[PDB]
Amino acid sequence: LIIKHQMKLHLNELVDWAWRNGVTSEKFHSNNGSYVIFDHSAVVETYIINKNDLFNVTEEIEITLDKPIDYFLEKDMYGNYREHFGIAINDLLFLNTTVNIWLVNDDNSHILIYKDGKLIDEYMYHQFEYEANQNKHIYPNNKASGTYPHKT
Amino acid sequence: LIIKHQMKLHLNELVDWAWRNGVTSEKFHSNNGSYVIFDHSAVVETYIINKNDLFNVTEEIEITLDKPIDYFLEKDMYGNYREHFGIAINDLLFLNTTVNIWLVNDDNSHILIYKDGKLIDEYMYHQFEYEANQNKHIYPNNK
Amino acid sequence: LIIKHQMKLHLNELVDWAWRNGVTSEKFHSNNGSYVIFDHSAVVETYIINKNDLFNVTEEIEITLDKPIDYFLEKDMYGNYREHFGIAINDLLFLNTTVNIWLVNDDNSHILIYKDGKLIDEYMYHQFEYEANQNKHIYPNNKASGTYPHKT
Amino acid sequence: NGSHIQTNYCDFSYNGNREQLEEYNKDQNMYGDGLRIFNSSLTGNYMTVNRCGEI
Amino acid sequence: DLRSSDCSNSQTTYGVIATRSSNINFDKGIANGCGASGIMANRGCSIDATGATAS
Repeated sequence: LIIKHQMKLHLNELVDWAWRNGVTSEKFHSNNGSYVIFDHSAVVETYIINKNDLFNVTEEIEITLDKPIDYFLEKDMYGNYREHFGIAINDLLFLNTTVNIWLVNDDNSHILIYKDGKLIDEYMYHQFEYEANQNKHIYPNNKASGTYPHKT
Repeated sequence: LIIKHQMKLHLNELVDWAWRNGVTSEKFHSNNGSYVIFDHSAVVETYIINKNDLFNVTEEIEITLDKPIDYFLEKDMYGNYREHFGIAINDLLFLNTTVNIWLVNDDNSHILIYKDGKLIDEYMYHQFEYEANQNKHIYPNNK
Repeated sequence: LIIKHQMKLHLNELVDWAWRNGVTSEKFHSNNGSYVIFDHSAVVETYIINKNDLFNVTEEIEITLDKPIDYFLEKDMYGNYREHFGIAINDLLFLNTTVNIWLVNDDNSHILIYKDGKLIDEYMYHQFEYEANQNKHIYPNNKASGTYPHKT
Repeated sequence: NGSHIQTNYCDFSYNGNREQLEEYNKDQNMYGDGLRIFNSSLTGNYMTVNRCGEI
Repeated sequence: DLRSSDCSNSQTTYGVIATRSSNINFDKGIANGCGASGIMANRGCSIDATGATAS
């Protein structure tokens, strides 16, 4: 169960993500045409990069029982709701009692991943990911934060 | 606020749902190619509808603080989760500390409807950006 | 102890009952002349079936100690009353203390089935079934919900 | 790799997952596909490609 | 077809140009820093650049 996740990151977030998920050599372009070049997992050359510049990066999050999940919500068969941070699903002491497990997406939106004793397949997960936060209005805000740097 | 949920119902559940939420004339299909036809809210034709056949139906639910909700889940600021049945959102005794409210969708799915004192449509979900104006600066060129 | 139970079911209830109590091939007629044909336990041909159409079906409910009973009420020898859902009479931990057991019929009407340590025979059960809800007035309501479908 | 395939009046049917996936559901694992051609020239008419799992 | 190409930093003249009634699919390409306009379509040609970036 591997899920593509495309996001836009500032320079600090992009550098952090690149160093955590090792990149040997790659050039990342930004919203405003600035670029940063990683060579041998070390920053080498950066163009004129202003604040609020957005870089597009796609990361794969894979949801499996054995690997840890950053934030999930578990419902016992008795009716108790608990939340667990950064532990695998199998790491629960008594997985026998657990009925449902929902991933949490930092938007306070729950996506069902574990029901009826088995993981949710990829396509039902896509359906639930669309379905969880339908009426999510994002604030519209645009600032150019740049101008053609050279004298032309 | 309109919430759209897709569900899978057998023939009996499909018939009950269709007659409960009036449908005049339309054809429902299933996985195995079997179909049922409603015409003027009457089951005119069925075509080899075995058991364990799942008809996929989309359902529209209007969500409003005054209107009661069949089954929802509320989360306070501290972390306590509770579930309520047949109670309007405004009816809750303690809305002061209620941070989030999801709607349990009978599939064990969860749909956010209430976030930080407002319905989810009214909330605006501010992004993040460092505060700064345009650079508007001339830089040397390396060419 | 097998009890015939004749009832009138809508299309959804009839389909559910037919699929639970497997019917290989049979045609069910309705109140208003519409019919549904099951062939190989699959719905094949349905005439013009309106809402509120009533189909007559007779189902056998058998009351035995070993098989589960959906809803019954038990009185201990001490004087405690308890209710059990969907378990057999023998499934009680201490059947020794139990004095009386009454079936419940969704009308809040109790019928004695177990007294003096033994099941109630069929004829006494019929007597109690007549006797339990004598003055039960049902709301009279009639709507045709149909008209000769064809142009004639 | 530039092959040339001449297949007139032929049949390429059921080459894939078609026997298993659900009907009227666009979001499911479609696998297997008959008559795949990359950078190649094919000249075949009157064929019959029915019920392939994918393209 | 340049589905996700990176054609940029041209020292002179347009980074990506299609001309004389041709077609290009620059679905998500990147054309930044070119000596002239990054993407150009001339003389009755078509270009698809939905996710593209010129800057």
